[PDB]
Amino acid sequence: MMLPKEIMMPNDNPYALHRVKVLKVYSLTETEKLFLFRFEDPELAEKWTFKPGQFVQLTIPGVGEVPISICSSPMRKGFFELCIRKAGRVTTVVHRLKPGDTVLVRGPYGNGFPVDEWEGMDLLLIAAGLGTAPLRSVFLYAMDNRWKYGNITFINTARYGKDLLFYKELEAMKDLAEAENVKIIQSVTRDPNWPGLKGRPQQFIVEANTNPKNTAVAICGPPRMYKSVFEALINYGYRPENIFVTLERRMKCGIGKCGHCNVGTSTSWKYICKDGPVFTYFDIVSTPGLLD
Amino acid sequence: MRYVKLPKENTYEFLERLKDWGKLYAPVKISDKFYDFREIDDVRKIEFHYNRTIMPPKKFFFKPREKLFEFDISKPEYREVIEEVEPFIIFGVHACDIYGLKILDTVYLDEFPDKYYKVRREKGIIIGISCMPDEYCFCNLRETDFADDGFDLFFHELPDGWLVRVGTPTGHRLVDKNIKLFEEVTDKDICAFRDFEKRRQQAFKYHEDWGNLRYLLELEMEHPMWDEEADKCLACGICNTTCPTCRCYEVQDIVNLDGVTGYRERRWDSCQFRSHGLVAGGHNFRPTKKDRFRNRYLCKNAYNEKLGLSYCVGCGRCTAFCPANISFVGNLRRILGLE
Amino acid sequence: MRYVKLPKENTYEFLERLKDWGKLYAPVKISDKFYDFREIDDVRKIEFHYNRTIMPPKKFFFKPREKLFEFDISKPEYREVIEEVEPFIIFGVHACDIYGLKILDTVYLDEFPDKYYKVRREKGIIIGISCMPDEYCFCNLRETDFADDGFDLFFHELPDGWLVRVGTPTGHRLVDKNIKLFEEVTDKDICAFRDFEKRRQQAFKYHEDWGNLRYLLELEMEHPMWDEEADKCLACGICNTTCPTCRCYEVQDIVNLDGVTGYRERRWDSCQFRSHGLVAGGHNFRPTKKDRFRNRYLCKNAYNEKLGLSYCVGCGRCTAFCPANISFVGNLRRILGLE
Amino acid sequence: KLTALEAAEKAVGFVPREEIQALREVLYIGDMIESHALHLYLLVLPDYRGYSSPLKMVNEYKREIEIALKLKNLGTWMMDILGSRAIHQENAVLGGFGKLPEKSVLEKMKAELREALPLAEYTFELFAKLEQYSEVEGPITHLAVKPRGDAYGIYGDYIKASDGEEFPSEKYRDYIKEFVVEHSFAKHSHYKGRPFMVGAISRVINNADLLYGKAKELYEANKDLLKGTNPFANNLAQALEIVYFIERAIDLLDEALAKWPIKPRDEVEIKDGFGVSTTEAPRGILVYALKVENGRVSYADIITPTAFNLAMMEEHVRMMAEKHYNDDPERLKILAEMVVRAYDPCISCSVH
Amino acid sequence: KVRIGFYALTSCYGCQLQLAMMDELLQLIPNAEIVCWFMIDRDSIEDEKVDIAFIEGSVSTEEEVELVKKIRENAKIVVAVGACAVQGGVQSWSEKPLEELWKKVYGDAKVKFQPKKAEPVSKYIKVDYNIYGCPPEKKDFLYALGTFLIGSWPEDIDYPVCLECRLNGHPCILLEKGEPCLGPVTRAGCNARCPGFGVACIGCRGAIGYDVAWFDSLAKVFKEKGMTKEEIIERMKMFNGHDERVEKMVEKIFS
Ligand SMILES: Cc1cc2nc3c(=O)[nH]c(=O)nc-3n(C[C@H](O)[C@H](O)[C@H](O)COP(=O)(O)OP(=O)(O)OC[C@H]3O[C@@H](n4cnc5c(N)ncnc54)[C@H](O)[C@@H]3O)c2cc1C
Ligand SMILES: NC(=O)c1ccc[n+]([C@@H]2O[C@H](COP(=O)([O-])OP(=O)(O)OC[C@H]3O[C@@H](n4cnc5c(N)ncnc54)[C@H](OP(=O)(O)O)[C@@H]3O)[C@@H](O)[C@H]2O)c1
Ligand code: NFU
Ligand code: SF4
Ligand code: SF4
Ligand code: SF4
Ligand code: SF4
Ligand code: SF4
Ligand code: SF4
Ligand code: SF4
Ligand code: SF4
Ligand code: SF4
Ligand code: SF4
Ligand code: SF4
Ligand code: FES
Ligand SMILES: [Mg+2]
Repeated sequence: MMLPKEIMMPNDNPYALHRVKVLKVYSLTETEKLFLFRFEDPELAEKWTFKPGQFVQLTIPGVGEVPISICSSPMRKGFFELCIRKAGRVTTVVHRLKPGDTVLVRGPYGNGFPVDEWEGMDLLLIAAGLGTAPLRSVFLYAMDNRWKYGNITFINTARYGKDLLFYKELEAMKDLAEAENVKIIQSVTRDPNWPGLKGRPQQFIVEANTNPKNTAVAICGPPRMYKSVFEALINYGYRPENIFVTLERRMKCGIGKCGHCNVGTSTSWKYICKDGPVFTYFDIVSTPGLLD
Repeated sequence: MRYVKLPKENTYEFLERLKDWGKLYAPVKISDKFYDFREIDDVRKIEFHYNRTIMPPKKFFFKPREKLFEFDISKPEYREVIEEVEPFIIFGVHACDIYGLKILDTVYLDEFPDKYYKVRREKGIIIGISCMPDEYCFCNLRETDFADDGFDLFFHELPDGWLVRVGTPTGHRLVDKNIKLFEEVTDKDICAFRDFEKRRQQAFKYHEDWGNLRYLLELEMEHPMWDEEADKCLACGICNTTCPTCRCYEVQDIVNLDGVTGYRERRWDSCQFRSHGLVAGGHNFRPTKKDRFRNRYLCKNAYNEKLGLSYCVGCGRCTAFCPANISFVGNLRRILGLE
Repeated sequence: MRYVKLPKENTYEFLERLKDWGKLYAPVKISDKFYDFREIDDVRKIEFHYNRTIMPPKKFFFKPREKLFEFDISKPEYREVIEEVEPFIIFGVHACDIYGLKILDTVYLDEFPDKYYKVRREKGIIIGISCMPDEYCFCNLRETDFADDGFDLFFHELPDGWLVRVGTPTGHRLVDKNIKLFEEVTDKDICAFRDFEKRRQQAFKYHEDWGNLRYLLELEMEHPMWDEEADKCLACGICNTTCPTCRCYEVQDIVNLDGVTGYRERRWDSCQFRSHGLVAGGHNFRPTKKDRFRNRYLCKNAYNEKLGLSYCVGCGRCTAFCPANISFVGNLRRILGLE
Repeated sequence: KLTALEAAEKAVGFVPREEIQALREVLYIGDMIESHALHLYLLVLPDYRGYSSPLKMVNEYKREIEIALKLKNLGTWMMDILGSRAIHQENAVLGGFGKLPEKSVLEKMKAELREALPLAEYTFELFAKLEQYSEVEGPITHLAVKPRGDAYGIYGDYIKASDGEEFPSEKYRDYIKEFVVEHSFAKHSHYKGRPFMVGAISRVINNADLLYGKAKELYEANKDLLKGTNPFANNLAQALEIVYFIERAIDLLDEALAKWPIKPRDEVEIKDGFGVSTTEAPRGILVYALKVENGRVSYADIITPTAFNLAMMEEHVRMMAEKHYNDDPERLKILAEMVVRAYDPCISCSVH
Repeated sequence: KVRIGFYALTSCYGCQLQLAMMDELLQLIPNAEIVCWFMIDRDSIEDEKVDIAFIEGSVSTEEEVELVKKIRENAKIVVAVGACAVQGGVQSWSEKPLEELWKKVYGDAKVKFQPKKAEPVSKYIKVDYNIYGCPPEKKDFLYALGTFLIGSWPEDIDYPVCLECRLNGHPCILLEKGEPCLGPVTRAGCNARCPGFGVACIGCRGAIGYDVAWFDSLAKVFKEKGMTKEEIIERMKMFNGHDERVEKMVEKIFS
């Protein structure tokens, strides 16, 4: 968002960090934990609002900072949630955080999904692997604002059945969601012994309950699945002007100075922290190299 | 615009008077062939006719190695390390370096203004000087040869003195405080300025139009030239650490030996290094040396929306200071088919 | 960027398909030697190889004569005259005219957006075309020869068809709706594009750098050239009324014969006319013809902060359409001392 | 580094300028200050003060550790300014230095040496208060270098002995024999068939009359302790040498500043030759014999002070152990270790 | 308290001396418990359980291979300190076999102790982290010890000395005098000491890992300035004598 004096401090320092406390730790998968945070400043906690799809810079003191997307809805005011996978140094230190500990956060950064201009149209969310958390934010924003959006579909896929993000929440939500114009599809790709569904999301796009001409599509996951998902969506009649995807590059600041999250070419040179992380379909089509 | 003439015998007196405003940084000779911006104690050390500096003028605002925060790990607290910056004068800035400073201002004085950059940018007085082209200078191709703004005083070379352009109120104050040393510009000095401009335009090595360079670079990303020139590359990053318009930095948190205190550090980075694109899990978005080598060309030839220029200004530091004798302009002209 | 190719035998079919998106405006021949942007009913009338139009492309957004308001003098009320602007396609815009449209966008959409300009600018699709310069074109000196953005489709001339650049989602939709008529770009088409760019660069009359033109104009406002060229001037204003980047308009309130109703009208204005700088009491801030003649040069050579280029794009309309045979570029080069 | 530079310059037939030699002597004095202060305060002080580690002596003997750190930092800072670093100096090139510091840095170095002279005095007093064990009293053959010039120093062309005779540096292997024992990777040395000692105490005994200043005053006062018979006088001799070398470094800095500005390095062309340089290390005589053939090293011979001292160490540990025979094993171990540490042994230089 | 043990293989003790001469080492005593460090401590036990083991020196004795296997058994983290432990040091400059060197130095005599050619510690055990230099910088020790005390680990360096050389504004010796500077392939952290003193880098900190040390480009640059192949190979193998990349990469450019 455009929060003043709390996103850049009264000292006008964009690198200034806010003190937050971890209240709940929940292990989703083996290398995955869901963290519930709140700002130790009550006014800052009550004033901090974000957009679905935006990210924050989580500074573990003495180790470094990492960019994490927000998975909770912005209308759950006071608290925000982060889902973090153990990939290396900083995340190894993060996974040792027990409730009641204090960590530093600045944000929110980037542009989220344009959920304000998605008013009065269907929602199709396609989440692969770790991309469920930003789409969890979008999904919970849609569920809190159900009267605004039409039929919504949530496709969540993972390599194994134990690596599905928010499997318990989405499985518990499926009842009364099927009656509330919400369809949840959860599938695995490399697990042929999984009792549930199997296959890639492009197989389950046909099983969606969304009107193809009036649907907003949000895709999050590895860059390699994007081309196949684009082919499937274009074949079924989803308009290319409504397809949105998220990309990841190396980030050190999140404000546009370190120059590490660069994509594109000399014709269209862009930065993830300033021009994304949400990109449109035509941006992905025009310049190669944004995928893989 | 206000035009004043500084006679040849009052130049050193004016430079001495510039020390009353603050610290004076002017180009001096650090080795037999290399220059740099160093602090002035003796005014006779200033080299008015130099080609380029071993370090760009961005080192005064975008410092090469800077301490951002000091922290206590117990009671998590990051305290910003900003000192009171006193006014200083950067003398001898070429027009290409002035445009590079403007480009870096667009990068670092954006919607999130960098406090460390802005504090030092406020207190800096940029006095520009004229120059004669070298074999490595192509600022005419990038349109950074004549500066419009971004300075306070600009010194133009005349046979019998200098011509001073005043662009800001700070330059007006500098001229009006030492008005005893300045004179009035006649038609003869204007004619001499015109002659110097003609000679400067004649002294450039290349005279070409590079409008379609970005699109040809996009269309020719699978050229054999990239492999050929990347096999020569040392991955030393001098082309980025000496580039005036390179924004990249690397951050590191250093913990003191007590385990409680420490600091966060910021240093210049290069895209030629392996870890510039490493994204954890082993994936590098520029995994080969050819990829990083081409990424530098793509980044430098990109278009700056706020200014209308490329991020490359044309100083030739990447070509002159390359230890592997790799020509940036030569490879760009290979892409354009002009060789 | 998308680099689709249009074969030579599908060009007229694609132009016919463009009429499904709205009204098509393309350059046609109005006289033996003059062109203009006119509405297309027969597609064979489009002249793909033309030099310039008698009227700039700004007439579709900054209309030559427009009715702003209608009013009732009793119970004073001014009602805006805004009509529903249906989408239209402007085909054949040269790169200089695209840059001129960008400059006029900066003028008319900066802080108080012009509603009349904006409602027509948002509904216009700018399809650009390549060109071969003639003796009057100096768009390479003003750096408006190759377009970066501001278009949806750009047609590049090939011996066996066209090369199409897609820079907007609207151009993406235009290409994807008629993808049957388009093909894939090979290395041969890229080589042909490179050859055409080399030939276009070789076809320009002047190859000079004009960095210090503004400062030389400022220093030489008392030149005999101004008197000798103003004595030729007819004060007909064609150089302003046929200039793509001229913002000036004159307003007038016309009262109907009932004495109660009326309208407020807007038309293109020229600084060469007496009343452009005339204030009450008889004081004109450009009182002599020489003053207005010099003011046009000063205004056109000024620097645009938002874009980074001059307000003159280099189309040559002021030189080609001057009935008194006054050369704009010739006078500018005389100011620079290049004559 | 400096002995190798001396050997290489002798081999290639090059003579350094006087100011460059003075700056090299200042760097060598910095090495001697650091090594002697480090030895005295962190290796032979804790076993005299009843500890097992200098890190356990932070609260009780605070002032002693503070002066230790100040002396060590002075030596380290001299080496950082002149050489590239305190360990493995890189600024010392063939024919001079790669880059010499500014004049104000040399003035600051002189001021810090002046400030550190009282610390050297306190160190000498503290180590004079200690004890020389009488179990190791015996006649010692002391070998030391004859200084070049007319002052106590490190560079020399002749090697003196307590027996009175003196031989040229290049003729060292005619009088010193290197033999390999079956219990150590080092070569023991013999002088006329008998073990001998090199070090600070040998330096004092051989070249005492060349001292000048507070060092000569302290030596004349405490000559009774500095008898060339007890190996435990080596620590006190090291303290006396610190006292001398601070003033010597001040004087050398004055000599160098008399000839400012100084060109950092002379162009040396590598002709063939054979150079032997015997400079006096903090622990004794260092012999470097290098033969150069077509810009390359063809023959290298290094004899280090600890290799010289090992045979005398064995003999004196034998007499100490026979004096403290059949006692408690811990007491014998600690006293034998103190005898060994009196020789400031560098085992690394023994094997080289 | 973190249990730290410093062990000495065949070394000059430069790394232990560098750690001992730091004034910040006094801050390590209240936060860490030093188990084995014979240079400063006398009550140190060799066979004890240590949280972090710092190993100095090359493996030039069979008893040293037994010691390093014991250390790997007894340590949760094994850190190799210095060029001797990381890449064999300058002792691995010569490729001549052990018996030739032994005959040249010690003659035909017996010592009863078994030596071996200098090899890095990584050949006999698994070193989790490395500290580079000869001796390593005080900043490297500070960063490593502090990150270990916080529970993290140091970041490996994959950038050359040229980065710190260009941050400090040092004149480039390779561009001016044509000197054989190994800086473009040597790991940073020394703040460009030798190029700042007018000397050329000899690569004490070691060549960059992760296969991004370009000896072929540097060999071509040296070849343009008139150096034979063997001179370049010896220069690069001064501290990188156990590197298999150097010979292949130089012979590629000289073929
Ligand atoms: C917009 C965005 C949203 C993200 N959202 C999530 C999320 O919801 N959950 C989650 O588990 N992870 C997320 N990540 C990835 C997360 O940032 C990385 O897992 C983390 O930065 C790597 O930590 P590490 O300890 O492995 O660092 P190391 O591998 O040790 O590397 C150190 C530095 O590398 C950088 N880095 C490494 N990988 C990445 C990366 N993928 N993106 C950016 N910087 C990187 C960081 O600056 C980090 O400090 C997101 C990344 C981006 C760019
Ligand atoms: N957090 C966010 O909101 C967000 C947003 C954007 C990006 N991301 C990034 O996206 C990644 C998430 O994915 P992940 O790394 O966890 O993936 P992964 O599980 O390791 O592999 C991709 C998964 O998608 C399946 N898949 C489906 N269609 C595919 C196709 N066409 N090509 C390839 N795989 C396809 C794969 O099947 P196979 O195993 O058979 O290939 C596998 O199950 C993370 O890097 C995450 O940070 C996250
Ligand atoms: N002093 C001393 Fe050394 Ni480490 C011995 N033996 C070499 O000079
Ligand atoms: S300066 Fe030359 S050798 Fe070094 S990284 Fe740049 S292109 Fe490669
Ligand atoms: S990406 Fe490379 S060229 Fe671009 S600013 Fe960063 S370091 Fe410079
Ligand atoms: S790319 Fe080269 S010429 Fe361009 S600004 Fe950077 S250093 Fe200068
Ligand atoms: S690039 Fe242009 S402005 Fe810069 S030093 Fe060279 S000639 Fe002067
Ligand atoms: S077109 Fe020519 S004659 Fe007419 S007003 Fe312009 S300059 Fe004068
Ligand atoms: S002042 Fe004259 S030249 Fe300038 S915009 Fe107005 S009419 Fe055009
Ligand atoms: S001044 Fe003349 S050449 Fe320039 S834009 Fe106007 S009409 Fe075209
Ligand atoms: S000025 Fe340039 S772009 Fe415009 S018509 Fe002439 S050649 Fe074409
Ligand atoms: S790495 Fe260097 S300083 Fe450390 S022990 Fe080996 S030779 Fe000595
Ligand atoms: S002197 Fe050596 S380390 Fe410094 S920039 Fe040149 S090659 Fe790199
Ligand atoms: S410049 Fe090279 S040799 Fe000198 S300290 Fe640094 S890494 Fe070691
Ligand atoms: S994260 Fe630094 S530029 Fe985007
Ligand atoms: Mg020997």
